[PDB]
Amino acid sequence: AASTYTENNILNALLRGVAFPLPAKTYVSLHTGDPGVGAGANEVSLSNWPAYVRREAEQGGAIGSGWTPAASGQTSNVNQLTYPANNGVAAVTVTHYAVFDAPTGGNLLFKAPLTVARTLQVGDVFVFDVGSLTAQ
Amino acid sequence: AASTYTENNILNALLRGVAFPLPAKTYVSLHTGDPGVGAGANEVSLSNWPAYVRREAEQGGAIGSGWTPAASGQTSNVNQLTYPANNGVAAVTVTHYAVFDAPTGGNLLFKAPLTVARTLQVGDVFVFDVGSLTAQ
Amino acid sequence: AASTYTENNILNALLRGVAFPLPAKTYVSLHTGDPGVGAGANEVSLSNWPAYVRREAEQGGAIGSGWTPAASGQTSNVNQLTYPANNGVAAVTVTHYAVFDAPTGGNLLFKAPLTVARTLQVGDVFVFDVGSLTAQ
Amino acid sequence: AASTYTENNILNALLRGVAFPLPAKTYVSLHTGDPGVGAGANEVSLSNWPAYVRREAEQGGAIGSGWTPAASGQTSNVNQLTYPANNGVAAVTVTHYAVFDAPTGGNLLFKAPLTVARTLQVGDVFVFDVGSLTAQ
Repeated sequence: AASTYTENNILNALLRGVAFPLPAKTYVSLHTGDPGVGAGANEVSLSNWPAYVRREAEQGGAIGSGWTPAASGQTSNVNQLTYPANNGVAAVTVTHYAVFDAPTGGNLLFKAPLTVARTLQVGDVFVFDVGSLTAQ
Repeated sequence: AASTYTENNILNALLRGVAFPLPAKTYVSLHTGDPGVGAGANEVSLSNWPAYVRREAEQGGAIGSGWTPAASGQTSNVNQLTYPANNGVAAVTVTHYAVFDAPTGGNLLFKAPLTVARTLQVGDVFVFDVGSLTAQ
Repeated sequence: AASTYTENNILNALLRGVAFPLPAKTYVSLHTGDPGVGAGANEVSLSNWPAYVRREAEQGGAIGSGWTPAASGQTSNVNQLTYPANNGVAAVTVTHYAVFDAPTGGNLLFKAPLTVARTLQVGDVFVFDVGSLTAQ
Repeated sequence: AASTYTENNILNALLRGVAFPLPAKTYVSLHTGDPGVGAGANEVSLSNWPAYVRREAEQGGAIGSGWTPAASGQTSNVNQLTYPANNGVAAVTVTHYAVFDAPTGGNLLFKAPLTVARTLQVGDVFVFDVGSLTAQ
């Protein structure tokens, strides 16, 4: 569940030892379908969800406050992410959650499906409970 | 198949944003039993293999020639790795290989079982053919 | 015992004063019989030994570490040299080694008989020990 | 019969890759005793030979006129070298000649015993015929 950008980066850093790009900020995105594995997703929820601003983790913090320190793996959403409510028109379903380095494009850190499929009505806040969004 | 140390570092770099540690040199190791995955390995073969000077990848080069460029995964050990021949005494059986930062200890990057069981007789070189030690 | 090209360069540099070409990389080879002394050899082992990539001294090193600094003559292979294993077919007899500027052709630096003629079986690596290949 | 300086330089140039110091100008000097092959000779004839100014080869040409180009070895001092006549005092026996890059000191490339032992009277120019002083 690692994109070709991040997989290449980690392999090169571990084996080549070349400079590893450091994600200054982390932006979590909601996608109706799974990303390709490439940069971006196929496809982002647009033209039906007018309020689709990517909720940046650790809103108060600058860097590193989004997730718990690594200890035998695992991560947890320390700060709760409250996505903007669906504006209207048609219902939008969320089945995959993806972490993006940039709010717009900017590579795909992790690509992971949701545990349960959720369909958002005309009005839904779709918060993410703390302690989730773990990675191995 | 990833050690906790390297897993902690990659998770920190990807999500938390800590600067990713980068090896000064790459050392390959041969272990009779699979590494403990934590600090150190179980176990380093000494006093059974009289000459076990760990063979560094990219023997003369500074950095960059260890593995083929990472592109949608896959690696290949560019330079043939040939360990000093078994001096004598008792036979050594190997089933795992681990990548170390330092010639002694220095944390553990990878661990993976050998495809086929291989044993070392009285006198043998035990080279690793180019195209092995691949990383995904 | 030294090839004519090396003889020409040594004498010309010592007396006339023209530029002395510097071998960018040093390659060690094997020949079944005595090389001519001229450019090329009679004869290089190929099509009996399918994998015969000529091993470069200081395999990764740029320059200056392939052989120890001279002290009233004599040098030794700093990095242990290992040729690819004999893929198959029949036995090969190696008696003379040559030092090459280029992997293919490109002058003869040294030619020298081995200590004793060595016969390689179906599968053999035929390594060079550290401290061998001494050249006055 | 190549001294340390030239031997170390040629070995480094051929194997290590260090640049070969080129002699901008070549001197011929004569010594009563055989050279030790080390720095300087053992010993230069001085204070017995007041006029011992080392006749440079290629007196007319700037460089490259002293010796014929190398052709599988062999050389010749194309320019005839005529030493000054001995001023006086005692007879000096000339047995060994050496090549110098500098008029005083400045390394010793070649040491060579002379084929016939020559005793120098009160008067002798002690000239070298063309075709003598070969190199190999």
